[PDB]
Amino acid sequence: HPTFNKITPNLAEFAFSLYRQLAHQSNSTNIFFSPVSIAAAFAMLSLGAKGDTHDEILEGLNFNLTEIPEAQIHEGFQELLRTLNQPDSQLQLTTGNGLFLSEGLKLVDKFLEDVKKLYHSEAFTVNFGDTEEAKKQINDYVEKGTQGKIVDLVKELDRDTVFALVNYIFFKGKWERPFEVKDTEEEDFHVDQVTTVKVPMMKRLGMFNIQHCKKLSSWVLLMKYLGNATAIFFLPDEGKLQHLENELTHDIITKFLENEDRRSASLHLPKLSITGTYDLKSVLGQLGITKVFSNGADLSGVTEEAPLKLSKAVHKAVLTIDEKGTEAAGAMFLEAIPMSIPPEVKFNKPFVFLMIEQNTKSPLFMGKVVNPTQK
Repeated sequence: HPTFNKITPNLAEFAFSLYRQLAHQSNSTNIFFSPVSIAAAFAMLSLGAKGDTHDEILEGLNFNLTEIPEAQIHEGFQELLRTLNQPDSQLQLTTGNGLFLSEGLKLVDKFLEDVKKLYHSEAFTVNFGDTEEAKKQINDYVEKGTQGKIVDLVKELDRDTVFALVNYIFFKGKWERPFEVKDTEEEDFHVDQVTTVKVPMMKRLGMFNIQHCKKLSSWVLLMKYLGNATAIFFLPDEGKLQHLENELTHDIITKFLENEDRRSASLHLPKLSITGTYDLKSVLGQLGITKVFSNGADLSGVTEEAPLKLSKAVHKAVLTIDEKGTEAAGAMFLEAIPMSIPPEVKFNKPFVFLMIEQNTKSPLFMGKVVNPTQK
């Protein structure tokens, strides 16, 4: 049952979609979005809205309902809900289709025995007359759930809001063959020639799967996590955005993410903890999930009474990786860390990255560190 197959390509190709719809509306905001809280909570709603509805939901979510059957796509995720959700080992995490309804409805207990069975989607009741104990329940649940990483996100609320959303997350990562928190010294990573920095870097000399392809033309780094996830790094040439950002494919990565070779040049690295909150109502329109949060439709194909609409969806993907580990260095690699081959990996210039999945090929977080004043 390679269930993930039907969704793994037709979703990774979705990553580049919303990446350049930020790297389209900006040259200022730091990117840390989860091609998961989006492509999921807006396809996991191929249950709680039917007809011409999820012909915007999982119609937009790359999958082509003529190429691949809907009802034969709902486990592709419960193997991204049980392959990448089953009580972890190292990776852990805490994303969650929190969900947020109004006290006043009736919904479908069976639609609920669809989204909850498979996507687990946690459902409950909450009056929106008084718009604070919905907060004393939402960003409370991105605190009650996120183990405290999206401890805000919600600042305002309306006195109606029924079919709202939640996808909190308490990531996890480290290195099996680690880093030295003691090579770590804050050094010059530089953004613009206006934002020339003095970033809190790190250091080491592994035998890194680092290439410098003509394809995308940059620094293609690879790192090994602690629980079957294979981080990726990248690092632009000299005026780079596009070519990569633009001519980047699934395949571009398939064959970087594939191999397992050697090297030995000097790794530089500014610190990771760049959080990044993104609301779906704001970009999913120009994208295409129009009438889904519209003034009215068949969102009452999850209830029937009081003509439901979509309140909103959000994702403050929190980063939880940087240098921790165990196999250490000890001594041999305590010099063998600033042991460049001739070059370096001076992460002194604004790059991108991503997180693939050894139990799939899932992009947990795509990005492009702009400048750590925003992290």
